[PDB]
Amino acid sequence: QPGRFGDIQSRTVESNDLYANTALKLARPSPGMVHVPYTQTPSGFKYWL
Amino acid sequence: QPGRFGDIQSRTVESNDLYANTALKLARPSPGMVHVPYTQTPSGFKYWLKEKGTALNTKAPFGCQIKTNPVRAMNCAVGNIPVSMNLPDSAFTRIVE
Amino acid sequence: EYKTVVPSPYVKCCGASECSTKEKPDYQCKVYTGVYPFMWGGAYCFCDS
Amino acid sequence: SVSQHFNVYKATRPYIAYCADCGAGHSCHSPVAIEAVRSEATDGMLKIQFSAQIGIDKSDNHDYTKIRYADGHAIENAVRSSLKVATSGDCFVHGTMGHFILAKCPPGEFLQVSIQDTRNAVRACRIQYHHDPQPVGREKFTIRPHYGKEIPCTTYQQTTAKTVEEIDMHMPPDTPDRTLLSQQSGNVKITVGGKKVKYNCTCGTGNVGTTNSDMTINTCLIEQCHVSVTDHKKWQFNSPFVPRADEPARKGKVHIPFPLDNITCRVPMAREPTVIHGKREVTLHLHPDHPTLFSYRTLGEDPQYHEEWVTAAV
Amino acid sequence: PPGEFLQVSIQDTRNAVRACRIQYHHDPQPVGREKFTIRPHYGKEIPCTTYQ
Ligand SMILES: *[C@@H]1O[C@H](CO)[C@@H](O[C@@H]2O[C@H](CO)[C@@H](O)[C@H](O)[C@H]2NC(C)=O)[C@H](O)[C@H]1NC(C)=O
Ligand SMILES: *[C@@H]1O[C@H](CO)[C@@H](O[C@@H]2O[C@H](CO)[C@@H](O)[C@H](O)[C@H]2NC(C)=O)[C@H](O)[C@H]1NC(C)=O
Repeated sequence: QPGRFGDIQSRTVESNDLYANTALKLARPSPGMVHVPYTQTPSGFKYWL
Repeated sequence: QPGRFGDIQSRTVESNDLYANTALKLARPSPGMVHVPYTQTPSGFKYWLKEKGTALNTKAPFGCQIKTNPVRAMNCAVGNIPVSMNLPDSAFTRIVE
Repeated sequence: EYKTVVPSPYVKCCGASECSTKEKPDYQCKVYTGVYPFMWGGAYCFCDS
Repeated sequence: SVSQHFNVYKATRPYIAYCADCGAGHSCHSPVAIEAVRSEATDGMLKIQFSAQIGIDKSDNHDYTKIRYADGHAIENAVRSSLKVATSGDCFVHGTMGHFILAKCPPGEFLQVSIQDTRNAVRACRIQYHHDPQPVGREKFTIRPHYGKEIPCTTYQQTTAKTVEEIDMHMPPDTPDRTLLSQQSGNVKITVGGKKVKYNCTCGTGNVGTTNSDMTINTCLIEQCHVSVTDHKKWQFNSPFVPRADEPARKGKVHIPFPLDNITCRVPMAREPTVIHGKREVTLHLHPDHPTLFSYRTLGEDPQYHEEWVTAAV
Repeated sequence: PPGEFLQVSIQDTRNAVRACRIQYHHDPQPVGREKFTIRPHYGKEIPCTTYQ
């Protein structure tokens, strides 16, 4: 679950697969502008720490 | 009263008369100095701005959206409205057809 | 919010000046005796007291 | 014209005023004394008023790289790249005009303004002023975001045109001085120095008056005479630290720059909260980046309102 | 001013910098009963101690 422990999971350190759920959302860019706005819950590992 | 809301009052923004009560007490100047000392209770308007309380915007019942200029409440869901209508004869259809 | 208007003080050497009332909001006037103002050059008036 | 905008300042002159604590915990008669600080702007751009003017040279002419200041009875000159304003760190001077500095500053308790003398000395005046701004909106950010919302908020412009508000100015008084007296055996000599001098004495009779030349009076002592400068053809700000002249009549008014104007200023959008459903309840995980205000209410007959300042994740 | 660490620095003959830094919890409280920051221009005089 996003925001808490185990938001990204991997079977081992060397594994090539990854499971991520952090509620990534994109937003429409502001007028007269070039950028990419995104909102996403902070890392759950730091919150657990 | 000094220190709270209403320390100074005026009938309108452009009025030329003003009522103030803020305890302007003067004090003797210190020896060998050129200055004027005074003790005054701080402005009540800033204090009121500091701890006004909770606004009616986040407290009004029935989901009443409050707006200003003009002061009004929108989408207030209470009660019922009676409706009286007078229809012309051209808006119906005869039984035969 | 209010503002407190204070004009430059009046000093009289070897003389006493009384001040009269005025029609202003919270007008406050006072007179003080026995003062020896100083400045960046030196004394202001002869009269000690 | 910009130079024509200074038509008024031809009639004014700097002054010397009392800093209670002017750098080293000592009282001094500084030429950069602070008078008042105004902070009506919502953005938080302080306007500071001090004795020395900026924009006039000693020859009373426009110049944007030069500051004129009072020193003794004369007007000396200094460079503008030697102006520092600071609350706790180092401040940014957005604009400056005559008797006013328009700056923006970090939080702190005291305010210091300092310039450089013509002898390469440092003159500073420092006072106490609890400055702690909070930006408009419902979040206490510190730096503008690159994606957010525009909210109306009030600021100070750099226009020097006519403004409604005004400052009173009056006629400068006599300035006592003692370095204009010398002893010659049994007589006292006073030097004009180029300025009209008023004298009062007690030795003999008829030794009072005014002069424009070097006078000598016999059988008098230094501690027995008073001399003071009297000409004062210019104007001076009415300040509670300089005595008022004999005339109790106002002499004029002068416009002040940098009016208050309504602009659009930027705030960030807070991160969306995490919603967990339930039986007639919700659970909100809140992950703030700045102190943010969180409120809620119910749309029934009697509402259960609540509001708080969330700071850490909850 | 108030802080946590104190550092003393000088320059060298070759225009190098030589500084050393120690830890010292310093927060001085002025005498009397008011926690002020800058001296006022109208107040009271209180006995107090310093270095001559
Ligand atoms: C010049 O100074 C003399 C004294 O140094 C002043 O004379 C005093 O005047 C006051 C009131 O007029 C008297 O109460 C004193 O007794 C006077 N002193 C003496 C020694 O006679 C005089 O007023 C001053 N004049 C000006 C124009 O400054
Ligand atoms: C911010 O915008 C408001 C909206 O226009 C300004 O308020 C008006 O100001 C004019 C001044 O010419 C008044 O005549 C109007 O009566 C005001 N409107 C209201 C609803 O009060 C306001 O002046 C702007 N802020 C600043 C600093 O100018």
